Amino acid sequence: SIKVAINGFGRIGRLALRQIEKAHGIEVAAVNDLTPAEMLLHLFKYDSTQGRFQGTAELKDDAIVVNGREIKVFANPNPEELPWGELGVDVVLECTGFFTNKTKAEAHIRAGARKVVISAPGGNDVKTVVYGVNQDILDGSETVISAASCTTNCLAPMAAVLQKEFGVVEGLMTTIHAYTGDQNTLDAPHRKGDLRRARAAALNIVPNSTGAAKAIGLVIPELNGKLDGSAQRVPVATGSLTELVSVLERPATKEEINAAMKAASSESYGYNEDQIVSSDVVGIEYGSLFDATQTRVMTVGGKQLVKTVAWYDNEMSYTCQLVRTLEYFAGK
Amino acid sequence: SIKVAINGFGRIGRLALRQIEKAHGIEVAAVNDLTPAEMLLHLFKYDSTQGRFQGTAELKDDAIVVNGREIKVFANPNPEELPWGELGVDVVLECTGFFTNKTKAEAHIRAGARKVVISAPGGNDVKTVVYGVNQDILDGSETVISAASCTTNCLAPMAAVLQKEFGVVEGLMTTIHAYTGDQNTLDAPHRKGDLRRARAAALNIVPNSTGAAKAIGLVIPELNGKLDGSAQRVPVATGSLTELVSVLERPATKEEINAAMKAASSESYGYNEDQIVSSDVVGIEYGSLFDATQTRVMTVGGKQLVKTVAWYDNEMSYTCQLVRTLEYFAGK
Amino acid sequence: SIKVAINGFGRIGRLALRQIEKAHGIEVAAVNDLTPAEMLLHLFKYDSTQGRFQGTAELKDDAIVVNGREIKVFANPNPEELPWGELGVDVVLECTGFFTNKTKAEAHIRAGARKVVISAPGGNDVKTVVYGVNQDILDGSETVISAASCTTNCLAPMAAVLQKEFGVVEGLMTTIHAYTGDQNTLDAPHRKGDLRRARAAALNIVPNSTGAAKAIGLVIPELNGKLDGSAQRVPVATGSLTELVSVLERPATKEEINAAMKAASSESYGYNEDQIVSSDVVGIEYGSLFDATQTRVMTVGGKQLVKTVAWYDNEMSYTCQLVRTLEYFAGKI
Amino acid sequence: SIKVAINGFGRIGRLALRQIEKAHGIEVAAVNDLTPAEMLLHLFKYDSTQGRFQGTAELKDDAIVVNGREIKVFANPNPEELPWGELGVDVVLECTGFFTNKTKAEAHIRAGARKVVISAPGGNDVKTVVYGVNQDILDGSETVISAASCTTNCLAPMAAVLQKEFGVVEGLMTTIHAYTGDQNTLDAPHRKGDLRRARAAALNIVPNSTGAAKAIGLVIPELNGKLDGSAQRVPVATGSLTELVSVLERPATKEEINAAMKAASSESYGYNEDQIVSSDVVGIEYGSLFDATQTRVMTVGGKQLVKTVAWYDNEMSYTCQLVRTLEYFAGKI
Ligand SMILES: NC(=O)c1ccc[n+]([C@@H]2O[C@H](COP(=O)([O-])OP(=O)(O)OC[C@H]3O[C@@H](n4cnc5c(N)ncnc54)[C@H](O)[C@@H]3O)[C@@H](O)[C@H]2O)c1
Ligand SMILES: NC(=O)c1ccc[n+]([C@@H]2O[C@H](COP(=O)([O-])OP(=O)(O)OC[C@H]3O[C@@H](n4cnc5c(N)ncnc54)[C@H](O)[C@@H]3O)[C@@H](O)[C@H]2O)c1
Ligand SMILES: NC(=O)c1ccc[n+]([C@@H]2O[C@H](COP(=O)([O-])OP(=O)(O)OC[C@H]3O[C@@H](n4cnc5c(N)ncnc54)[C@H](O)[C@@H]3O)[C@@H](O)[C@H]2O)c1
Ligand SMILES: NC(=O)c1ccc[n+]([C@@H]2O[C@H](COP(=O)([O-])OP(=O)(O)OC[C@H]3O[C@@H](n4cnc5c(N)ncnc54)[C@H](O)[C@@H]3O)[C@@H](O)[C@H]2O)c1
Repeated sequence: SIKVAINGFGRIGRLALRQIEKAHGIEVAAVNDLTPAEMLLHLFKYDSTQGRFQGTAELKDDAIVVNGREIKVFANPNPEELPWGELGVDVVLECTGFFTNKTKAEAHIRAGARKVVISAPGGNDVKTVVYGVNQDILDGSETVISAASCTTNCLAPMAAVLQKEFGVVEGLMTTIHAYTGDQNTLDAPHRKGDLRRARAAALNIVPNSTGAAKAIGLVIPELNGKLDGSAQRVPVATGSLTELVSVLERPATKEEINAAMKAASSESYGYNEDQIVSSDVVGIEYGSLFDATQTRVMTVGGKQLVKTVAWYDNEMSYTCQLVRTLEYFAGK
Repeated sequence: SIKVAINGFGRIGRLALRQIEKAHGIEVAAVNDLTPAEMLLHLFKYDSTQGRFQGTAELKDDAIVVNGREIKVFANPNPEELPWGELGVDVVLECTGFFTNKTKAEAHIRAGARKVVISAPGGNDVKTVVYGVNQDILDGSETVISAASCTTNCLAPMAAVLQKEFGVVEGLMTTIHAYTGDQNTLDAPHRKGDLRRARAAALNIVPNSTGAAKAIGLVIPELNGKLDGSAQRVPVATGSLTELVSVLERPATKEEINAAMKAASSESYGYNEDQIVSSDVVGIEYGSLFDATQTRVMTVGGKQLVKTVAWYDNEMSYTCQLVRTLEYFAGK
Repeated sequence: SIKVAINGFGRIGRLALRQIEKAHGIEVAAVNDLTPAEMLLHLFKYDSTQGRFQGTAELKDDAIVVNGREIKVFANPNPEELPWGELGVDVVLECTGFFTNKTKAEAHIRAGARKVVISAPGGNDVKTVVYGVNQDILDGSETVISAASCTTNCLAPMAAVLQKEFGVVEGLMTTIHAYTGDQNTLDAPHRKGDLRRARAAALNIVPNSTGAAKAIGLVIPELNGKLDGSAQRVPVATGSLTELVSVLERPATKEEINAAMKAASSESYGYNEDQIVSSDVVGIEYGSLFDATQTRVMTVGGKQLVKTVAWYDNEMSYTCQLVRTLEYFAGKI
Repeated sequence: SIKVAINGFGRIGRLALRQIEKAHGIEVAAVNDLTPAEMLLHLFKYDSTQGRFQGTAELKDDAIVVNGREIKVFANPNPEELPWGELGVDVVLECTGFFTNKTKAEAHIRAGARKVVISAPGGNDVKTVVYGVNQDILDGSETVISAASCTTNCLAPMAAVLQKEFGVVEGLMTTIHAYTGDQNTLDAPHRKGDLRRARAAALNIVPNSTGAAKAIGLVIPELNGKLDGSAQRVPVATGSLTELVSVLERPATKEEINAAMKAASSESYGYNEDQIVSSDVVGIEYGSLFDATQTRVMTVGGKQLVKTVAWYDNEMSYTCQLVRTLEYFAGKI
């Protein structure tokens, strides 16, 4: 089995272990964070939005035993000092949020791993993959890659269909996004100087910037420079949606758009016709779930403006995309 | 001394009484609801989002005493039976949500009131007023008028400035809206058959339809048929924003758009440049609060798509617009 | 199979259908509510706190198809007129909240059903059962019984162990309880005149009365008149805990109380030693989950005051208790 | 002209400045935190639970101007490098949460400040004052004192009335408490190793320990060893209540208790008879607000168990008590 280490046992890291535990041929040999093993085990077993872990998890000296198999636990904030070489670690899932570019992420390779997947945008100099859209750009010679953002994994399959079947002149994106741990619990100073993320997460609609639309060219080259957008964090603990308002190169109807999305559906890109809300998306394994009920095509004097909306669980949808990308990568 | 009756002592009705108490030339002679006076007084004094009433409020038999002055209390679900003639009520604020067209609202005229203002869209059979945009369409001979919806009062001043300064080809609106009482507390059947308002209000992003953009022609005739949009209810108990993505007739910059909004700012239309969030808008008295920090102009190959955003407290912003429209109307 | 009808396809009614679907020998033949079948199907499939239904659910004409089996759907607010006799309904789960005494619940018997279980306190004149505590009082000749409240199913197994092993002089209960559908979404008039349930559910700590402790005598007769208590509704959509502060008849230690609770553990009464919070209880199938980490026995000059705490998902814990009582009841007749 | 410096411009620090701006004879000369002045001004002006600041607030060169008066701003995480001596700081309000004992708080003294008031429990070797209960223990010669915790300021006036009017044998406290910043936004590792504060603050009922009842002896010596309790954090951003279940030394009625609380009510200890909920308490200036509607006296064979409940805005109630203690203390230095 390919051996994986998870650096950062947070929301994405812990769910990544859940998904990898359900996979065969790949196993997690070690996890690293800033806390003792008892804290990590408790958070792995009990989850406020994703439910209890469906499996066995017990504590040992400096390890957790998951489904009968031992996983080493480390608490070292500097990746260069981790024993990845000693443990034969092939791929590191970098999920701390503090090593989100190539030079920082390479500390893992100096620690003895062969490859690193960043669970976030990683810059314009590393390949960036949304599984189901462009995973084929990988050939295994890359040392550091990126699985993009949760929002990019939601937007990209929707935008890819619009570009291929109708063509895109331009588009503005709005993601209505669950609050995350980078927002404060209550009004307090923020480490990055962000005056809006400084505010109480569960009390506010919080405008915030996102690069998912601007950087879309890394996933869909033909859309480079055609999209921008922003985000609104709102008080749901997980579950999000992405709206895209676009000008297309050809006329379209709501029925034509919806039919194209369904034709492109896959394990990564679901198609929905029910009148769902965000909680219905919690825990889904699609990276993106197009919502045909929200498609709108407005025609005013022959000029068309199109709205398309797709849901995503920013935690579990992205985690499943990250693990799919990891598995595809690990075979090269 | 124009005498007012409030039919429906809910969120809008109770806040309207707060505002009318601070107003000159208008006084509330009576309120009506489905509940005893003790319940109405308690809800007037204590408010979970708008704070405690800053004034005196005591109970008398079949009456409440507000700031030393008597207001009669009735509990009659049949408006046709209310004693508006014997009390001499000049204007009724119809705020129950159950009498939102001319034929139903005229029950107050048969009951002896002289005028009715509906605190919601009232159908195309009724003049619809956003104060600060089109109040001049009132000549005073109208019997029943409408103050539009909260979203309309937010959108109209923003769209009016864009139309005046640049011209609008078309636009799609997305309002990220506080949950309201027409949503269920927990998943349960919904009276109107709405599968999304059936869901727990405080747990979900809930897509829902709205006519604010569709009906904008009633307030700004030159924009008739050029705007559409929809809503997303999110878990804040009050406070909302409206995004408009539009194609304009002339080139624009972020600085030009913001300067025009600031020049037009007023008591009905505020202008903001701080990094605010939704809780900062709770209790504001603007009908709409333009947010210059969210203005975006995207240009791709000479083609432009424009994003503008305005905040509004769907409760208090609309209530102040309703009272402004009431005062203007009563002067004719 | 025993054929069951659910009157009131609400939180308890819909989750009861999920649990009965997993049970053998008992089947839900019909559900009734105030709404069209498409609305009921959608709410059965999608649930904001309990997750998507793990099964198949499709629509037919005045029926829903669940796991390949048809369930007729009705929309009649008056239970007298439901076709329970025509459908051979043995037991009706009365979950509307509007027929919570014996004479009202008997509308289902006049409609052709043989038996009724009320999913709430049903008054002092009907047998009231917490499964795992007093289900043995059912001999099958009863027509209308009650499965008590969610809080009673949480309190009763905990209080029973205290009574048997230490004896209870008196106790005051405080249940910290998730908000429910009887609270308004925002500040608004309340149908029952309750000034505190009138307030926005997800914004407030809301004091409210509860009869679970006062009525405990119906489940544990030896505790009749020895308990009272109250509730605090808080902004979690489901998941609750019950604290009991009691004076015992004999000295106790934290370890002795915890050992007694674990010894009494079962499928209805779980035992927990982890540092859990309310979200960890969402969806559990225990009727009550004792939390050994919160036990406190205080001694001041030989005088002892004891705190014991149990968790419960007021929706799913109670629903499973309701179905367990339904299954035991249907076995007797 | 008492000059105050606020170390830690958090929830308590920012509200403390709001209240001191309304106080005569005392003024804030400087504030210190870990962040640039622009962030601090923004958080002072805009507040998600306490509303916008009712006053003027603008930015200047490494300072904020509040109501026309400039307040220097510092960003030094080491307290004993601060220029308190150069600025003439008389009293430092220590509100960081990182210097909550005499040894750490004395960094402000070595930095040239005369006095320090810790906005939290400060250890058994620092005088602890709940204003309105025991401020008379201060004689002005102390260098480091404590204003206790928010829960202590809520419990103490209530327990003092019960002790004076009836006498207390023992009592167990349960505080239903707003979530605070020491809880994580979402499930994540927690710096102090607390498995329950590690969990999502706004999604959970979270059991947690508190020392308010055990340490009550520092404020009311006659109750030393007589009280204990714990806390339950719930998803309200501010606003809390404290329940006390106590055994009293003489018989009592709810009417007697409520009358005694009402007679003792003051600016520090309010009395309420309306059916309020937690949002009604946000921003109040009482340190504790007794709720007579929740008083319960249970009698079982002559044995009595008493429940009394008091509200408090854990932020603003405590801040007002802190400023009251500061004014009394400063009048003696
Ligand atoms: N949460 C989402 O919806 C989401 C979606 C897609 C991507 N991401 C990305 O995943 C990453 C993690 O986000 P998250 O939401 O899981 O955040 P989180 O804070 O829940 O997880 C971060 C974890 O890393 C640990 N950590 C921090 N510094 C460390 C260090 N030097 N060494 C070891 N461990 C360290 C922390 O203790 C924490 O457990 C970020 O890059 C984020 O942008 C998050
Ligand atoms: N809340 C908002 O954000 C908002 C904004 C703009 C407009 N509105 C509109 O204002 C109206 C009221 O909405 P709300 O949010 O105040 O709703 P609400 O439910 O808070 O208030 C409605 C009130 O009317 C009473 N009522 C119902 N039927 C009645 C009858 N037959 N006779 C007398 N009283 C009766 C109810 O008891 C309740 O107090 C609706 O038309 C709504 O669309 C609401
Ligand atoms: N939810 C809990 O935590 C909980 C726990 C234990 C017991 N209960 C009890 O269960 C019962 C239902 O509570 P719930 O939480 O499911 O409430 P709910 O409002 O979710 O469900 C009630 C359902 O009954 C329907 N209904 C109402 N009147 C009707 C009528 N005349 N005919 C047919 N259908 C009708 C409603 O449409 C609704 O779907 C109540 O007695 C409640 O006290 C609830
Ligand atoms: N919030 C309440 O309900 C409450 C009530 C009573 C007492 N308290 C106590 O008050 C204190 C502050 O709590 P809070 O709720 O305001 O927390 P907070 O985190 O909101 O405030 C702490 C502030 O101190 C700053 N800070 C941290 N370390 C610092 C350092 N070394 N130097 C300078 N500034 C530093 C932080 O940036 C932050 O602005 C704690 O001791 C807490 O227990 C809180």
